[PDB]
Amino acid sequence: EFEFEEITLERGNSGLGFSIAGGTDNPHIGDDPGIFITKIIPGGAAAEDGRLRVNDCILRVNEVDVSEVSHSKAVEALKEAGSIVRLYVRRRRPIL
Amino acid sequence: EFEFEEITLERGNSGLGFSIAGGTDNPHIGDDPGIFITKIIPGGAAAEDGRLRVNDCILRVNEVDVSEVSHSKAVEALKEAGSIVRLYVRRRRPIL
Amino acid sequence: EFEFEEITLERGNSGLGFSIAGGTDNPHIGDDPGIFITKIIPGGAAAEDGRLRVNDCILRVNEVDVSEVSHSKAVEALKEAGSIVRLYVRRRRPIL
Ligand SMILES: [Cl-]
Ligand SMILES: [Cl-]
Ligand SMILES: [Cl-]
Repeated sequence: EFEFEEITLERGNSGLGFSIAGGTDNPHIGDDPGIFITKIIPGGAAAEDGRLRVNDCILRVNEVDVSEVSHSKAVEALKEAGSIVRLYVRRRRPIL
Repeated sequence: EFEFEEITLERGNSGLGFSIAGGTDNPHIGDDPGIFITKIIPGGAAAEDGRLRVNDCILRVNEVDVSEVSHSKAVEALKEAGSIVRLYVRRRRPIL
Repeated sequence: EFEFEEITLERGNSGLGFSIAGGTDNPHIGDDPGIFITKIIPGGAAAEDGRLRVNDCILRVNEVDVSEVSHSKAVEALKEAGSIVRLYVRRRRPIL
């Protein structure tokens, strides 16, 4: 049902360049408290790397488990991750 | 408020090539248990045909009514539909 | 966390050309009753203007506060706005 991927980004000055929604305090989809990518910004690290996709659920940020955290905590994890940011993500597998 | 469309796809080896979310067991939007297209994969049948759109709600798969089913049942309907897959879909009409 | 923007569209004959979802009667995201842009139609005023983005939350339509209204009321506000339609919108700021 899902595919998983490790994606490490080099933040640089352009920034990670994606928007997120979700968290235990405000689920973005049903009761799923996941941190979801809602938008990817042209020129940002995510866009240049090419692997991250809209709707991807971020499960881990470097060593921080963000599978079940508040939106605030997800933001803090992303902010403190530094210049080298390892994302472990989950996405829906397409119907074939 | 809505537009409806019949779209029949020829699966071939590329596959239908779209992701879905939703169902009675896990509504993708509010209490709407609809089966929604969340992504369309380049090279797939859906993309090549061109008619199916992200956010389209699949109401019927061949002769199977998927208006109110579990996600599992929607998947099973799509899997068993064979090579010729008739989708009856609903989408929001745009504000003009 | 958010960015705000004023966007005024000239409706013309092409129409505003965007789809919306949400409202107090049927929240599109969690308990957020916001009116959200779900799609932007090529050739429409929104697309030609270029500023409006999918996921943008419409807070105001000319002088009508649509921050907390039914979907029906949001539609009525957009319909009665005439040819010159001032939208005040909110969107998520991206992670940098
Ligand atoms: Cl967004
Ligand atoms: Cl998806
Ligand atoms: Cl839509």
